[PDB]
Amino acid sequence: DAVVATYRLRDRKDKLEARAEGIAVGLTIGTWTDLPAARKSEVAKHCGRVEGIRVLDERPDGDVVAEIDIAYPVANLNGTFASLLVTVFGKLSMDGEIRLERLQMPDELVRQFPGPKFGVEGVRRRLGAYNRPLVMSIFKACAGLTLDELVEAFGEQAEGGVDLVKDDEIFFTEAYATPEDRVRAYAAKADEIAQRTGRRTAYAVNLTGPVHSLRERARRLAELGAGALLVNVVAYGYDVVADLARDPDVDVPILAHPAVSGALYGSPNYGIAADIVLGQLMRLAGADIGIFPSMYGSVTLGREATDRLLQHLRAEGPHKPVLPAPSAGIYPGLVPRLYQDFGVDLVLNAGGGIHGHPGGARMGGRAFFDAIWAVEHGVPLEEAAKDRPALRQALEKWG
Amino acid sequence: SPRDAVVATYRLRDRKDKLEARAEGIAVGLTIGTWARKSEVAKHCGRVEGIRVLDERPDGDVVAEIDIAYPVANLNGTFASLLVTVFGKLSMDGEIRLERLQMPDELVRQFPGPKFGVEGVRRRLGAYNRPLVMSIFKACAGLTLDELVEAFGEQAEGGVDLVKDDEIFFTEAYATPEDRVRAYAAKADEIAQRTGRRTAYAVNLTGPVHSLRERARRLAELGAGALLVNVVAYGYDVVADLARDPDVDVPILAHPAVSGALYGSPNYGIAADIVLGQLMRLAGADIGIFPSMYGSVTLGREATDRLLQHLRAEGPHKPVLPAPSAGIYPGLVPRLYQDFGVDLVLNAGGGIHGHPGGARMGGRAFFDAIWAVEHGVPLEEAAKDRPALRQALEKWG
Ligand SMILES: [Ca+2]
Ligand SMILES: [Ca+2]
Ligand SMILES: [Ca+2]
Ligand SMILES: [Ca+2]
Ligand SMILES: [Cl-]
Repeated sequence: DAVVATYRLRDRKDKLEARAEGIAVGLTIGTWTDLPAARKSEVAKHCGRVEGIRVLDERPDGDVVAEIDIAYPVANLNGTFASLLVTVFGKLSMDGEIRLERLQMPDELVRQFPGPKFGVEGVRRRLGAYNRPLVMSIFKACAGLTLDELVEAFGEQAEGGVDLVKDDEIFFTEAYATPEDRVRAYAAKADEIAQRTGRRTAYAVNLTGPVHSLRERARRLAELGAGALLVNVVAYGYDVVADLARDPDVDVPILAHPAVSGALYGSPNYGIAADIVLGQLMRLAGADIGIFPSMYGSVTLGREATDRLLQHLRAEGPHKPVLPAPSAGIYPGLVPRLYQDFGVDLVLNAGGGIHGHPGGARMGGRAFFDAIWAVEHGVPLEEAAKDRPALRQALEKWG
Repeated sequence: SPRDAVVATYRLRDRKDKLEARAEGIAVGLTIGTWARKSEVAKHCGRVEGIRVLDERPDGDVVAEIDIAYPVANLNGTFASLLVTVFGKLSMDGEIRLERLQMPDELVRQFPGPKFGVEGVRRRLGAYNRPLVMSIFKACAGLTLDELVEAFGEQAEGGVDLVKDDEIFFTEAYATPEDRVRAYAAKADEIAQRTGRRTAYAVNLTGPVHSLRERARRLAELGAGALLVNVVAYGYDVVADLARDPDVDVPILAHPAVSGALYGSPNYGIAADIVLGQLMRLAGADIGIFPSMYGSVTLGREATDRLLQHLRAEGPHKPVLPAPSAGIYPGLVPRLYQDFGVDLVLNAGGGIHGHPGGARMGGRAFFDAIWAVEHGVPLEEAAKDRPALRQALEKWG
């Protein structure tokens, strides 16, 4: 009947027991009150409890690193990320060297959050893409460009057959092309291009502006034919995103971008674990596709967090599963490894992989489809690339 | 700091010879992405405005600061555009920390700022020329409305300016926020004919985002003295809408909950003065709660001085009242006067409820300490005719 949080913290050994008891009482009932007999027993049900204390290491300076588990009765929450976060890591987040490592959430509480509107199966159905990883391209340049220039850049990507093209997450200025004008325009270009490719390439548009008009804008963008909404979830807040995922009129998948999240998880000894920030919380908030740093870029999340992250996105539960879109180091040569890591339920999140291709974005996209083909037919890339110049060039530049 | 750009300073670790390349790539990559149309788009391109080496490692690494200028033209007036730009993708690039933002007035004015500020809060409460005294509920979840009314009464009987919900008070099963405000307002008026002061009530503002503004208005109209807001948990833009709304005609009290997850580490995240100072004033906090220098864990001297400066520096927006927390007891009041001057909220939890004579005397002991300071009489001397202050000195010194 409670959320059980696990914290990693540094302190002195003989303080651990009192510090844990103070947390369990102070962050639930606050303190015991001079009430009559019946009232105490009733109030007791709102009180937290210490579930476990585990010393991980003893330092020569006398400090210990320990894990503490605290149970917070669900009856004190109100079904929002605010209530959850302020309770489990609100004031506690400031208490020196301490980090939230795990949240075990009871079914009753999980079900008060919306979860993905579409999930894996609904994204596939919307885009008509089955039995293969999806391919996504990212705009190399946005700010400063005219709508016409933007359209051409969209066309180049779509001519490579990609399933999805996303705005760069930094695209905020509406001086040259408003989000609504971009959705309309890229729709038409996509229609033209599908006549050669056989696929209408979808557009993930950055969801931006003031909170109070965000849900109405999300609705308009859906109505205008957006393929997905790109949302900087952590910048806006999880509850903000939750309302979007819950609203039936926001009839479009959410593409969760991790911007700002590293400020929470980057440190090994402070903050909140990356699998919670980018995994657990994202699925609850309603991301249909989740972008997170891959194990193949310069800076990873590390093995352990990355596995826990994926399991958060995929674990059997009351909400739909989320498509992982791991970022950085994504090239056609990595495709077979990516099949092994994630299976077919995967978004190939390409950026430099598309635009860095010697033959242009068009070729950059074809390359990924060539590797997808090779895998599906048990053909080695190097072998497949004998008949496919796109893959050939991609194998040349990046291995 | 350029008139046309926000300049962010980052502390980071990298190879020495890599700094220029990394800085240049940031400047371009986070503004235009990549390259006679040039001079047109050049207006949106960022630039490197400083590279400073702080410490050389034997592993060939350096700790350094880099300053990047981000054209204001690329932003849209929201915290989301600001944060995602200066520390979105960048926040995940290993050991790097956002240390400073120098923002032009043209950008600052895109944000609401405090509706009341220091001067507005004093006029609303009618409390001038002295620190304000604020008490926090010691227990909330699971008590009944009547038990909660009695609790509020005890704190108000001490004559305090302000009583705030505990920031963890979410459950509405026993007493709704609407119900508490109605009942506490009625209690405060009963007590004011004995204390001569109508103790205001800062209520925890809670619930889904889509109905928060409507609720803020209702609570203001019902007579809340202020709204307690877990700003970091909800998001700064959520809170900016509150500060901009004329019908949310009550002060905002910013609680720092969740903030430590951003600033706690020395080598990652965002500096505490930015999170709890610079950003709070822009978002519209009238009173800002942050860890004092007198509890177990502080922000450190330097951060604290920077934070207080963000709250007070003359600029487009009104100044914010500081409410330093932890270790706040009557015995500390002279020191707090020296550090903060009279524009200060004395933010007591344990200092009030932990008093030997209960909540009434706890608050009374704080006004005793204020009297002693105002008159240049040492607390030890003032306690001779002031039992509430005497008992506080006995317990905490
Ligand atoms: Ca649902
Ligand atoms: Ca990007
Ligand atoms: Ca204003
Ligand atoms: Ca509190
Ligand atoms: Cl650290």
